[PDB]
Amino acid sequence: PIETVPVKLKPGMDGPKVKQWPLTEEKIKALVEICTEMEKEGKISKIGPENPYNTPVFAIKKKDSTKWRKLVDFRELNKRTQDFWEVQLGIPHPAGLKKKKSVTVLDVGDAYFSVPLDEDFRKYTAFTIPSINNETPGIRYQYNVLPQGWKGSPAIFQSSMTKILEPFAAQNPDIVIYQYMDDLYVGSDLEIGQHRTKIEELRQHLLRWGLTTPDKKHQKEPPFLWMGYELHPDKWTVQPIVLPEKDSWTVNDIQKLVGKLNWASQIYPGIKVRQLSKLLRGTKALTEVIPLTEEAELELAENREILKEPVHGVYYDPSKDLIAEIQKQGQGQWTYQIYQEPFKNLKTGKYARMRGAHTNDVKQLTEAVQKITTESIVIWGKTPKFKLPIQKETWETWWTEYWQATWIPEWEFVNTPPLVKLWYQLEKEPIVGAETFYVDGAANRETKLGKAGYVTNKGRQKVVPLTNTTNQKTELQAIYLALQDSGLEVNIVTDSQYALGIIQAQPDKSESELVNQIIEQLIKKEKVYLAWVPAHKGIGGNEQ
Amino acid sequence: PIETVPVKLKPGMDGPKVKQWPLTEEKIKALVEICTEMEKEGKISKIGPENPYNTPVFAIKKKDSTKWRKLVDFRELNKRTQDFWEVQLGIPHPAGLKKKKSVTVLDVGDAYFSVPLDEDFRKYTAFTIPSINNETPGIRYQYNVLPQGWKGSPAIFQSSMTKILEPFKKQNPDIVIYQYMDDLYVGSDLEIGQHRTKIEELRQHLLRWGLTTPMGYELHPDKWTVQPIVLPEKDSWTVNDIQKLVGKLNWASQIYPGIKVRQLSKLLRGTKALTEVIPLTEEAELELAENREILKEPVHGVYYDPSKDLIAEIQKQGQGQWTYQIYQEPFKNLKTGKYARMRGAHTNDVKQLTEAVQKITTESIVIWGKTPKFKLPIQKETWETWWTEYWQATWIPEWEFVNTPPLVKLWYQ
Ligand SMILES: N#Cc1cc2c(Oc3ccccc3OCCn3ccc(=O)[nH]c3=O)cccn2c1
Repeated sequence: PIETVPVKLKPGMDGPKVKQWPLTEEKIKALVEICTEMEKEGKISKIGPENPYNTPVFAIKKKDSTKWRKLVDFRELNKRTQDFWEVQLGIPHPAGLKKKKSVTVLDVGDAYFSVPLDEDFRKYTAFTIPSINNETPGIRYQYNVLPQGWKGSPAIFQSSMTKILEPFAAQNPDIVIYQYMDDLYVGSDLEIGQHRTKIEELRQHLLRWGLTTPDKKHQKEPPFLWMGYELHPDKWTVQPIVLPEKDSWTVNDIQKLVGKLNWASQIYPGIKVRQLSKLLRGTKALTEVIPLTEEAELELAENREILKEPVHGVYYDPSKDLIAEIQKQGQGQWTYQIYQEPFKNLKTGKYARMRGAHTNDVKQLTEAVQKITTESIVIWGKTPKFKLPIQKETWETWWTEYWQATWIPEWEFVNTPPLVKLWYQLEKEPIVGAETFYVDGAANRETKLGKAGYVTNKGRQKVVPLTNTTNQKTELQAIYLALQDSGLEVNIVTDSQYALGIIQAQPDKSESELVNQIIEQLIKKEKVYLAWVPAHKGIGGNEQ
Repeated sequence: PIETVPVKLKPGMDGPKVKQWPLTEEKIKALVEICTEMEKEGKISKIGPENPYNTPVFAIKKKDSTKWRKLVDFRELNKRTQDFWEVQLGIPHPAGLKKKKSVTVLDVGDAYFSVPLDEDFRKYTAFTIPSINNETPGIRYQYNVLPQGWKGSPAIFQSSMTKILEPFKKQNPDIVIYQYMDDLYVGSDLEIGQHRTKIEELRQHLLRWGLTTPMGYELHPDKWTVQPIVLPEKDSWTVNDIQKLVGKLNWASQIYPGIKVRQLSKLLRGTKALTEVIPLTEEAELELAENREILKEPVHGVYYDPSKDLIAEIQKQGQGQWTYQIYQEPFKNLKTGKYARMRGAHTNDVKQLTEAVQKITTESIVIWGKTPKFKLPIQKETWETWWTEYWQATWIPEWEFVNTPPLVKLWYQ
């Protein structure tokens, strides 16, 4: 007696008309045996010969062939059906669940077949059981309920279940029901007996609406295995992770490995995916066998070492503060733990910067804080207090002169190394009593030979030849040369807005070794003033 | 008799389907309360799975008041209703509004709540009040009445608004009144005091005609213009100063063709120390004077093309100061300006950027009758997280994010 949900076909379309020959005999007989018992239960209805629409039908088998199974391919109907609201995009995270004295899992069978389909739409679900071919007329049917694999089934079922749950949820405001597509998860602080009573009451409720529930008392017992997790009464963790050992590794195996490691990273602190992803950098040849580097194998070894012992997360207590702490792993990788308690983590995680060839520690820290803030908002509906390995003056110095707008909430300094520091700062004004290097570099797009060099005000001049370099590379190489050949205080002048761009960003690390060496030089120096001038205006420029 | 004004969408366009951003428990509670009350008043109703469409919803503060306000982001639905609100039902934008010495902004939004919305159209007003940690699928509603934030609302209500404003327009023929979204912009040349008394008169007039409105918000568009580029003024000049000068001038050579750096360039010919003080020649001073003179004149052949979208770029100048340029085409500036704020700590970057975006948007409305699409100097996720905190506006401008800018400071500053 559930109220149906009205469904339309996409505008300008009509019900699917298809023809199905296959197959054989015993499949037809089995289809008859199934459809008779289905019609008996009112789930389907036989329609007299007319000019309706039609959908293909196949018959298959599960293990222990004593069971037979019917399958209908609805793809042709699904394309013609209207769009529906999204069922759910994601699942609740165990770290965000709250402890209840008891939790019960109920699963409803024939969930879709237990809910009615909109009447006027039913004619579009029509299919045919072909008689063995003498030309004998086939058996026409249509669905009176939500067909399996139909576009609208999960959403309509979800809303139906919600409305069915409505009157029971009103009588029991102190019990908590999570709805998943085939599942209901109930929980309470009620004494065990009262809990079993309430669960049985709910079962009878659902049964009055035609929804079956497990007859064994509560069915499954904790710990529960759900969506790759393990939910124990007082704790949560992940289902056991198996890292395979092989001589040969393809792209697929590395994909699965990175998948399992990422999945593990939520509860297990310290997991590093960098090198193993570096192996997967290539978009080429999804079946390609990839040799493992030494860094990748070391990383994998460390991950195995971490995964040796089990670890588990706790549940959420709203009465207590939400704290998040971040540590730098050093390769550009960052790890973090979210906890209300010192020895217990709600969850953990990692941030890694893939985009851009140049960055610094403070920026990455900001990005991590952003990610954690977003995740916290999603899971717990609030934002954590931060414990960060950075001095306040450092952060302030950074965000004050940074071109973007950045924001961090209330945070406190943690002394745990490695600290986040500014490894150098360019002078905002030129340096008196310092040699002025006018640097320039150039290349040839064809030969890629090129050269770098400088001319100072004291008369010093140098030109170094290069091989297999580009214009940008020489433009940076010039500045590197100036840094090498000068004192602890130097004024550099470049006509390259590129090099100025890279350097003024104040990166503490880069993929390019050249930029790294330049960083080392910048750190070694006391005072460095980099300045820019328009190229080819014939003022302070080098010509080579 | 009036029934409901039918609303059609441009053929080939479906309804808006947009994700709902995760919210604080606080804001979810506020939205639940608000929507419960609205459902109680018939303004909105719950909907089923057969409604695919969704529009984002947020919780902000109204007047800065301690009570929450629901803000629906209708940008997408606006883009899809453009034929309805712009071409067919459109509202003319007065070009005399920017002339007035004082402009006050009144919130007329409540007016839309009385008028019903076309049945068949209601499914496109769908929105979702989210649940924390995906505990449940969210709460689904659709509007039974003209929603605030939709451009079709003032379009439909336009006739009623005109009729209501008619007796006031006759007693005050020199007062300019424009309607954009839920806002009524009122300009005048009156003295501030008598201007405020006039605005209060309009308040009481609208009030005794049934329209409710929630020291004051006062712009002064007569002060608004395209700011001139300023060269540094120093008693003495070093090599570095002249370098910054030649660089900046060469950059300005894009905005004006008549810039000549020759005499300034010949002064730096020898390779010297940056801190070495070098005096200017007669030709150099002549050139600096000529360039300073040509720099104060407005750009030639810069006009507003109504069809093209406005583009507002913002850059951070430090010390609580930001600069912005509104333009349709590169290096042709319809508007430029600078925004600043309170000293001490009232402040932080996101707050200033938000208030700036609102200011620029309001100016843009007063001037061209439409909002610019901003290029924002901020991390996308950061802005998406924190923008609703300081947002006092009832509309939402379009925006995107830039990782690029070279700008330094001085050039726009
Ligand atoms: N199979 C499975 C399964 C169980 C659950 C689930 O359990 C709860 C249901 C209602 C209220 C609190 C709950 O859990 C709170 C945490 N908890 C979980 C298990 C337990 O025994 N005790 C406990 O306090 C929630 C979400 C997805 N699920 C998937």
